[PDB]
Amino acid sequence: LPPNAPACMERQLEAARYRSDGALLLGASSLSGRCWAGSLWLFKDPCAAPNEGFCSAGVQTEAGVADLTWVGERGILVASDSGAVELWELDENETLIVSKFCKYEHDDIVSTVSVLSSGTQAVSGSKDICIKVWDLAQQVVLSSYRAHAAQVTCVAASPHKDSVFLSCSEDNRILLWDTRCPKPASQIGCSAPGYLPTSLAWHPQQSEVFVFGDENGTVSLVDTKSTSCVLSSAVHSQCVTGLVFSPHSVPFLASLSEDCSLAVLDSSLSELFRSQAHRDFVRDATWSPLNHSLLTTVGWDHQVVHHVVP
Amino acid sequence: RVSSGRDLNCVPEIADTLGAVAKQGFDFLCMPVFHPRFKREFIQEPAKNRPGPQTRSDLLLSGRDWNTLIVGKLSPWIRPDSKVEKIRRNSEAAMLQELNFGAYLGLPAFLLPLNQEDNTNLARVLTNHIHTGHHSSMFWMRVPLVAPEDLRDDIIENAPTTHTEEYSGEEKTWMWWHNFRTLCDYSKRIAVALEIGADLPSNHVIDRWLGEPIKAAILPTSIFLTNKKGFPVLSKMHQRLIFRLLKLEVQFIITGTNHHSEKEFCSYLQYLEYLSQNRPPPNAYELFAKGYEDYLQSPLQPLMDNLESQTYEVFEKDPIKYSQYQQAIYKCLLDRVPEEEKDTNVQVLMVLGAGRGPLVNASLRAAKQADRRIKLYAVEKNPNAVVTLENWQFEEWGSQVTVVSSDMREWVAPEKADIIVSELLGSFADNELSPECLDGAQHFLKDDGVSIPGEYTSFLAPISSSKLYNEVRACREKDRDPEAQFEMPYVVRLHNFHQLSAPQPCFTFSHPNRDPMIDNNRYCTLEFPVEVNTVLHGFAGYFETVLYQDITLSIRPETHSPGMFSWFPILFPIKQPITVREGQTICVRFWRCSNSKKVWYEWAVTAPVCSAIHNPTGRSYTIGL
Ligand SMILES: CSC[C@H]1O[C@@H](n2cnc3c(N)ncnc32)[C@H](O)[C@@H]1O
Ligand SMILES: CCn1c(N)nc2cccnc21
Repeated sequence: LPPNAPACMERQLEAARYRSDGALLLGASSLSGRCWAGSLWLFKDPCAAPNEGFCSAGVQTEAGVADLTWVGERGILVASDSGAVELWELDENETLIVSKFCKYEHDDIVSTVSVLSSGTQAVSGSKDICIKVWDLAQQVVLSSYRAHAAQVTCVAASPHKDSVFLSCSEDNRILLWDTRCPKPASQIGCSAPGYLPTSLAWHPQQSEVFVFGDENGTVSLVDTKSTSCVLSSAVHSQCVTGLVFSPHSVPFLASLSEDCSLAVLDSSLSELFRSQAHRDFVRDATWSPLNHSLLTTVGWDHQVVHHVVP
Repeated sequence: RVSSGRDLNCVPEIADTLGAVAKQGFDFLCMPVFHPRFKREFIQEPAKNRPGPQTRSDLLLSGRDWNTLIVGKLSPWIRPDSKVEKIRRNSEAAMLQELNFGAYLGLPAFLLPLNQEDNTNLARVLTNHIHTGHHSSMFWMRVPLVAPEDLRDDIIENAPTTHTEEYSGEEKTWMWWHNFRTLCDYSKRIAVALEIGADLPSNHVIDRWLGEPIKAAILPTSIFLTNKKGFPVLSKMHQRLIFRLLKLEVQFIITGTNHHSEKEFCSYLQYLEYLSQNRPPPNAYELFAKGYEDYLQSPLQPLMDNLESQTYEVFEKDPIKYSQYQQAIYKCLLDRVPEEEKDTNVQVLMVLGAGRGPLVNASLRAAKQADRRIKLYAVEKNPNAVVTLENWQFEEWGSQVTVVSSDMREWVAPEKADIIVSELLGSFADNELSPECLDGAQHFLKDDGVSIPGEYTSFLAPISSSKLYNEVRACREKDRDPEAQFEMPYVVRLHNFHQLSAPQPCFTFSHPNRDPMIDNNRYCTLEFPVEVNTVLHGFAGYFETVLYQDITLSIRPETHSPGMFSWFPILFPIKQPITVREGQTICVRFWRCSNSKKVWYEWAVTAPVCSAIHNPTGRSYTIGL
């Protein structure tokens, strides 16, 4: 365990995010026992995780980590139980992780963060039902939207548009946002109201299509243009928690669920691979930037698993 | 002053959090019992076999703390009414699990959301927990004044917020509560935590909650303004609501993060304390009537029963009442003896029901004020009280007062009276049988004689109170009709309630009663125009009496005798609450019925729907003759 690094890492592995160079960001919460808190870890050897004494850097957070994102190559933006979005800065040598800002702006658990293509703004979502837009450089809220009527599940910034992002909520609304419009939110999605939406991922190339997953284990491919529901497969036996596209030319879709399984899908939403490796809830997936056939999953069973995708 | 608590959905260490919020001045803390994000599987492998512990140890506080400082919170992922079968099944198991844990810990309350319209399966699961062992702990149902869907910013281009006037629609949150509670059959353990937003709705929407069991009001940090010196404060209208809620003595809950940074969370709290300490301090009645609020009592029946010495003590402790009686007799004397006759003319004044004598003394104070001459009889059937009278007449009054220990209906008077004075009146005027008593006595009033009082009139007003309906319902007793509670009047300081319509006169009596054939039975029909949506639970009764000419007594709110604490309102319940819609008329029917033995009231609501006739034949309630 490096300087400023905890002897022990919280059990519930919540977030897994490869940097450009192949180094691994871990968020983890304590969701049980005396202390309900969380931690951030850097693993420059990704094969050494989750083991705490084989880590490049680690730190204790006041509260649990609901969501995580890299900001470029040294920033960590953190969605807290505390109602705070917090910005953790890396060290020069990259041996410790240090608080840069911690802002108590939400009235409930911050459930979801995304960095906008800019790199200088992010959007959080919360159980307080609000969606906030953040100047990271200035450490403030620019916008704050009560679009929804229930808790916000997911917020995903468009790849290339710093004024565009998706949100979804238990109010059964998927919102396409564009902050340039005086009414920024536009309610999008299939013909009929279906099952609550639980997960969102923009296609990395075609920035007018995205996939959403619902609480009934169906993954669905949507076109903003034709504003109608293209393809959908019943992939999981429980709520789809995360959707992650590979870095590939024609990219693969990694699908994770509370059914504890991983699926990897082609463009037509057909099943290629599937991993039972986990024996609790699967929480995140990142594709190695170094090996685009490597897919790394974490779960509440505290397993860091490296998948080879054929 | 104010009892208030902190609502949190983040507790890293329960030790520190509790200390912190105590440091800040909170009486208690609302918090999760399981980690809000810790979704649990009960059916599907492998997640089901998740190695424990399932939450943090009960050893982390004292029994006493769990009992007094902690309110539990249902986890927010728990959705018993989910349309997804598997989410519904886990949410049932988890809701049970979490409720059973609160009960294990002996928590004094536990918070559950009504955050949508359909809470049927939630209701079903709660009702089961309640029907598993008899416990005291409360369920605080977290309901918004204004549904979140009707609070949302108008920022969805293709989904605009309708600004069409919406009478019933704006009341939808009351219907969520109403339906939930009706499913749970009005359990006394299920109450309201009213969540208040930046936008107060219409006053009709607030009026919906008047009669309801509100235990807590949740105030988000959000809704506090900032003043010049950066202190959190509230809009004049938020303040009005707080003042209304202080009168109902609820507990306040501060929820959300600090939005007034260079100030502690005690700044919110100090504001509330500030508002309570800066409320109009309570009048004499409001202090007298304080402990008695929504407390149901049997009406006195001082004809059929001999009142206790301390009952007469409290009658005597109402000087405004006797000032009025002094003044009525005062005036009646002057009207009856001219100044040229003052010394040749001595008026026979008979107190009929003289108790321990304050009416006798008032008569005495009246005569020396009027400078006119009076002979008293003090007639009392309670022989215990006669003891007080006869010790008074020996030691003080001397023979100006003849004490008569008999029933006024039976007594043979040595002579006829110029004036009879009585205070034979209950909260519904004639409910102590003043008519029958005075009718029986009238043969010994001179053909030109005055009764004080000359007249009394009862009034009724329909009320909403789910609180009082529930209190009545809980007065079931072994070895009588299971519904007898509902077929009898209660005297009560009506407090948590809504008057649905202005009172209207019910029954009136006049003394002396000239009628050739006197008949004290009655049948009245009353129509109460109602300008709100509501639920009828019963009828408040009040009365007015004319002592003499312009001198009166009243508990009718519009004409209440000021600073007179005698006679709380009366309450006629109904067995089944009746939904009433704005514009509809409530029609109620009241009878006064009798034998030689007993007098009673019967009553029926006939609009907007019919009730059963209440108390047919006096089968649940009668007044002895
Ligand atoms: C001061 S409360 C009314 C009083 O009137 C007395 N009272 C009631 N009815 C009668 C009656 N019919 N004859 C004489 N006293 C009565 C009661 O015992 C009580 O003290
Ligand atoms: C003393 C007058 N009185 C009667 N007759 N019944 C009463 C109930 C309450 C207060 N005063 C009362």
